[PDB]
Amino acid sequence: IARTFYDGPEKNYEKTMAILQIEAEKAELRLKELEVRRLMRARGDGPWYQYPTIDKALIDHSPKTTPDN
Amino acid sequence: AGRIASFLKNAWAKEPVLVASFAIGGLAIILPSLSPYTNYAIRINRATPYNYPVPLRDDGNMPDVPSHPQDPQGPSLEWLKNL
Ligand SMILES: CCCCCCCCCCCCCCCCC[C@@H](O)O[C@H](CO[C@H](O)CCCCCCCCCCCCCCC)COP(=O)(O)OCC[N+](C)(C)C
Ligand SMILES: CCCCCCCC/C=C\CCCCCCCC(=O)O[C@H](COC(=O)CCCCCCC/C=C/CCCCCCCC)COP(=O)(O)OCCN
Repeated sequence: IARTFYDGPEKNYEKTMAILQIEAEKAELRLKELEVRRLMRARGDGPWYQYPTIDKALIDHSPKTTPDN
Repeated sequence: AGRIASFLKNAWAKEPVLVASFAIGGLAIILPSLSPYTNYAIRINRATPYNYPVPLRDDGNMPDVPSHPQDPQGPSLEWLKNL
């Protein structure tokens, strides 16, 4: 029965080791992502949570018919 | 091109006001494209000095910029005097 239907215990051992490693990395990545999102929403200096401003190319730098401006 | 003549004759006999209005509207739509005087009107509009011409600082590399209003350089309005 063992020869025909099942395998050795080392197979399951190493499989669950790999599964545990994968899940641990995923958990760490999730926590790091939450922290990064919080920090970049608070500060706004990151790529995410960038809100549009007024483009400076719309300004007209020419004489305005009055000397002051 | 045969039935349209009869339609035009019937319209002129029955409702000349609409015929005249449509003719005037079409004429006003088409003609300004073919008129060579539109560019003259645009140039006349562009040649009207509403605001002050601000002088340019001389850096020594402006051959096409006059140093005085009576200098030969710069735009000329002689074409307007003959129009
Ligand atoms: C010796 C006589 C006295 C003792 C009798 C003992 C009775 C034991 C027989 C009863 C069998 C119990 C059913 C359990 C089936 C397990 C299914 C699965 O686990 O097996 C897979 C494969 O299946 C097996 O080949 C068996 C499949 C056969 C299904 C049994 C059905 C027989 C019922 C009879 C039906 C009769 C129909 C009549 C029609 C009219 C294994 O997957 P695999 O990853 O590949 O192999 C891993 C191991 N390796 C790598 C070393 C090779
Ligand atoms: C894309 C070009 C547009 C610019 C030109 C037009 C500018 C504005 C002029 C149009 C104003 C609105 C016109 C509204 C049209 C209404 C037509 C209509 O349905 O009235 C009919 C009557 O009108 C008609 O007969 C049908 C259409 C008649 C001809 C309409 C114009 C066809 C083209 C005429 C000019 C062709 C080009 C000029 C050639 C000049 C000759 C060399 C109903 O008659 P009632 O008075 O209500 O009742 C009568 C019974 N008691």
